[PDB]
Amino acid sequence: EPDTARLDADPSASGPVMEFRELQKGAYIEPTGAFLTRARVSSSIPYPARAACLLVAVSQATGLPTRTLWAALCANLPDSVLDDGSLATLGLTTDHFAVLARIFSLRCRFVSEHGDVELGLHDATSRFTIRHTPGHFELVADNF
Amino acid sequence: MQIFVKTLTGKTITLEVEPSDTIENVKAKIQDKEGIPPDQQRLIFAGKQLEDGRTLSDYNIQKESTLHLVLRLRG
Repeated sequence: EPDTARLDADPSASGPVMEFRELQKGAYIEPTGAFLTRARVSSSIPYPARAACLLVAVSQATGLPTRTLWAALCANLPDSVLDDGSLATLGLTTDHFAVLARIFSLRCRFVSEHGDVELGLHDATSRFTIRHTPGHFELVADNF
Repeated sequence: MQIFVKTLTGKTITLEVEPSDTIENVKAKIQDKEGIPPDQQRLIFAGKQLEDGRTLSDYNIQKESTLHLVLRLRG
């Protein structure tokens, strides 16, 4: 259980390991939020500008400032999930988006080289589509 | 034994596994058939997120049960 061990080793985390789905219940679209996490006041990880292409895409589609999106992640995720050691190298994941969707009521269809995945909340206020290529996120109209 | 893997699109994939196959082994088996790298694979059983180092039996995942495959993307 590498996910559980990395969370149990996180000093910024408290409580038992559980899915974000259960830590912060909401109108999730299956399987949004089904990733293991722990509860935290706020993380001090500075805005990862060079690797925030995921936040830029969400920001462009919603109008939410990129730094507003980051602050939300810093206030709801332990440091181990915000930075698993490759934050600067590999950036953010669809799990980070699942948290933003719960906080800001978002729904996004991700179009990837290896298929699509729909993540967010059911009656979301903002609906958009993001394209994934190896290592990159880009807002699109409604690809493929 | 045989287990099933169901994707977001509803497609059903059939894998041949043993109770001691690790979740990492399952992901490799899925890669052989689907072409999805383990990095982009999340597997869920009965609502629980499965972790790579555990076995099917560690989760009590028995014959002819269904795993749920979901994409995880990073960038």
